[PDB]
Amino acid sequence: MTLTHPNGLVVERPVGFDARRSAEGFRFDEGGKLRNPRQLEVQRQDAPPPPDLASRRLGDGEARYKVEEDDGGSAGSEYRLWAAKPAGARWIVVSASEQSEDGEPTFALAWALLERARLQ
Amino acid sequence: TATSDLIESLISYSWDDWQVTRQEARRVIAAIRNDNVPDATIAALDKSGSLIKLFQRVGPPELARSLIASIAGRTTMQRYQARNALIRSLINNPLGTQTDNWIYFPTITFFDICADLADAAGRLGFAAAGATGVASQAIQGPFSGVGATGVNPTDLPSIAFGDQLKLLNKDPATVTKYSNPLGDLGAYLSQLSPQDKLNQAQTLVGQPISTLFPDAYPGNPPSRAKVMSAAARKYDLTPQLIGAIILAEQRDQTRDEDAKDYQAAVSIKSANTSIGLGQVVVSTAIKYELFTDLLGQPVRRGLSRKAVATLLASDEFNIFATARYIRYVANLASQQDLRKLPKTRGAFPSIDLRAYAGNPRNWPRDNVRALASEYTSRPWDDNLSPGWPMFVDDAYATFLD
Ligand SMILES: [Ca+2]
Ligand SMILES: [Cl-]
Ligand SMILES: [Zn+2]
Ligand SMILES: [Zn+2]
Ligand SMILES: [Zn+2]
Ligand SMILES: [Zn+2]
Repeated sequence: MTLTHPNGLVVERPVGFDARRSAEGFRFDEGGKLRNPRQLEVQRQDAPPPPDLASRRLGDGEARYKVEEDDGGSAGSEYRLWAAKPAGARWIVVSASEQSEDGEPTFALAWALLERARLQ
Repeated sequence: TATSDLIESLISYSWDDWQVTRQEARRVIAAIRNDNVPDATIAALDKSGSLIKLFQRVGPPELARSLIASIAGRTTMQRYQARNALIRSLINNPLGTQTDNWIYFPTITFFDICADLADAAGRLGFAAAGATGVASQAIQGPFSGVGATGVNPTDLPSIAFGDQLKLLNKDPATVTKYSNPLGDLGAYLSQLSPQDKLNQAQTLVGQPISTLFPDAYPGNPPSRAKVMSAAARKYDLTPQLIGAIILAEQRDQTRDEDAKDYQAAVSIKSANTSIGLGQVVVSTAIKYELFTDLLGQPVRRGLSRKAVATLLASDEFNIFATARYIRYVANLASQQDLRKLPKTRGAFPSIDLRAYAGNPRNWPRDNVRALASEYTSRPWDDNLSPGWPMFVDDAYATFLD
């Protein structure tokens, strides 16, 4: 269940998600044909994160992130996480989207993906 | 009039007798409702100087609501005389109708809602309609929300304390329990035969609206079918389209979700939940003025946010908002450039954007599929719901028969 990009990014595919390689990492789409599926993306990135983002300790280190909210539909507002952690002199970036009517999602799967990701 | 005479004595005080009784109050309301000349009656009560007294003396809020909704409903030329007398009665006696389910409506707003609603029902063609279907008795699982049961979300008990804490604690499992009941949409449809589906449709559409303003109607509240037909005519849709959208929402709805939906919205948090039959988002109803065709501008723009969430729990307001929103999504689509929506074009090859401007009778089925996606999610951002199109399309096929 491990995935390795030629650029060195290695990550764990989330259970029940279809995977696809992108230019700098991987895109994941929830399985089946859901009303409101989660989508995740993970990438090796050279450019540092923008300044003045929120932070949280993630596992052993920290991560910078922002959650953006937009009008959605009957399933709730659209939410999108953008998060980055330092990996060497570079960064690993995860974004993730989901609708919720109950406020901001936990984005648990997204954080787990970023947490275990490395540039080996 | 015969009626003004009866009411005057019903509400009169005598020496050592300064209390209108519940029974008298009920006879007044019944007399108002049975009146063939309601404007004349109000004119007569106002001439007597009895109109203010009428509002002052029908005391318990539940009876005050019936009184006020009935008078607001049936009057035309004398509407503003009754309105002025009510306002007078409310000086240093303010509580009025603003209790229980109606706590987010000032009394004069309650009057104005009923007047506007009654006028719209008359003008748009939904003032009356006998039931053609019967509510489900389900209390849990898919299709156990107000669409199936007729049980108003504002009438549901407070979520139980233990669950309230788990929800607040962002407990994943409890959140799911009060959230959409369905995961695998196709698996759910496979549980139902064609007749089962048609039966859900008849239950949904054939029962009376669950309304917060029953006395604003001349007799019994109309069936939802009658209201959907009126909304469809207003927004150049079809009732089959409106019904399909709502049946799909209501399949993916439970009684527990209704309780969370409404209670979160009027809690300290003022959550931006999706509410009622069409699962209309509170901020969306405000932003696109979704009550425009049932409520005049002054009444609409004065509603608090919690008052809007409450109206979305009233079936007729929800049906109209849903239809007005559907027509918005369609109009918006007709303004788009298909070349700029390649994912949408990919998923729905026969989509015809210009046709969205016209009646659904003339849309390709792919238009319905695409609008379904763009009803449950943000519309026309080229991000699609994988499951909703077929789910709504199935409901549509049933209604189309
Ligand atoms: Ca729902
Ligand atoms: Cl009259
Ligand atoms: Zn590279
Ligand atoms: Zn008496
Ligand atoms: Zn909900
Ligand atoms: Zn969309």
